[PDB]
Amino acid sequence: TRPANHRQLTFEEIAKSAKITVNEVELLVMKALSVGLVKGSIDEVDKRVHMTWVQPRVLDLQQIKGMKDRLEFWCTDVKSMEMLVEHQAHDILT
Amino acid sequence: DYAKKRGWVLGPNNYYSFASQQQKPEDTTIPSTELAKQVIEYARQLEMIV
Amino acid sequence: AVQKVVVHPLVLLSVVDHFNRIGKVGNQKRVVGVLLGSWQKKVLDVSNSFAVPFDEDDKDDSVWFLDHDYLENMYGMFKKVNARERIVGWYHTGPKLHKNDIAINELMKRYCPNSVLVIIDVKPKDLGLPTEAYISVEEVHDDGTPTSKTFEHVTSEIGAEEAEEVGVEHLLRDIKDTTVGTLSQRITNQVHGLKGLNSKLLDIRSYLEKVATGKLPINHQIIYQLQDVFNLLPDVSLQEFVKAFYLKTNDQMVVVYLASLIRSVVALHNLINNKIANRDAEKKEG
Repeated sequence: TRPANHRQLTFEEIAKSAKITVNEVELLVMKALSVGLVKGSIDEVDKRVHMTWVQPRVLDLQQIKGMKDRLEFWCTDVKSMEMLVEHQAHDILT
Repeated sequence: DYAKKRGWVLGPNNYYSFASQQQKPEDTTIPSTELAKQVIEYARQLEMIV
Repeated sequence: AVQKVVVHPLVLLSVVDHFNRIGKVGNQKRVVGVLLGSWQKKVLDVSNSFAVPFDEDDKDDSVWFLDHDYLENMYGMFKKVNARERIVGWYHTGPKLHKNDIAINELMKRYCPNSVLVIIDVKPKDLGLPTEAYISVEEVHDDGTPTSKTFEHVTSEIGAEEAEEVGVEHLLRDIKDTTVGTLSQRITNQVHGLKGLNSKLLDIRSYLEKVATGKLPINHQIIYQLQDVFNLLPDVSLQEFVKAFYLKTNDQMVVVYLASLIRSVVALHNLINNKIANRDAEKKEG
């Protein structure tokens, strides 16, 4: 659920969501990592977990359309840069 | 009156923070289009027949 | 398991010739044939090929005919002419995989157990290599349950011997532009890479549009791979990444600046020499 740019959960949040005390959060996250559900690290000093990859899941058509929109943005950026390079270097590449 | 005229926050009595931080600009976006243009200009000057 | 397939230019040009001649004959869309070659410890080498009679019904994907007797006879003759080449796979010029391909591959596996399919697009409306290599593999699912025989991609590249390279370079007096410098390093990549990436993303977008509207059903594996891709997309606003990028750019520009200074000094030297020569020549002529 968390967006890719933050994707940095905290011990209290995990405890509240999973109905377990803050102490067991580390063991829960380590079990997840060991099994292979999520990938990341644990920073006890700052009391945070940096999740970098969660297992793929089945998505509905609304989420597929969201992925399509994101692809549209990505393709627009690619085309913009291609046009920039072509226009600026037309002199050397004709 | 002059404190009101100037943009001073008027905190505690005779205590007006000046916000010398100036927003402390830390955001950096790696200006990429302009750098690409500069390097392409370098290549153009290197390759073109003077 | 194949790690790479090397397709020599003679194979490609022979495929083109086969396609052209069958087309001149008429009433056909795809061409099929055999790929003679050799093995180099998981790095294939396709060196030669020969045509094979083949026909198919444009409606039924189960009425197709391949003359394996002719295949065997021509293979015997090719072996009599060059022993070091043995059957390695089959090729077809169809732009994309057909539904009869697994059946044809099963037929050819009785001549080459590790048969490799090579699709050669003789009319490439794209920007990329003309060869795509596939190997038949059994796929075990978790919900798709029945294990089907699917085609798995294998890296394909074009290589050549010395004679083939000489001949291709001689024939390449159509449009020759080497310019190995920054010009080619800007055209062969950058532009070509971005165009190809845009093509692939457009294909993904078309499939996603079809799925969302409802023309095609959902493929959980494709959706999972797309999730992985969008996860891999990096973030370029991190302070650490920005700082590292600036550091490396500064180093590269240091080297570039030193090179430009060397260039300028050399240019000045040339100007001084030229002026000396011209002044001396004028003095002597006077």
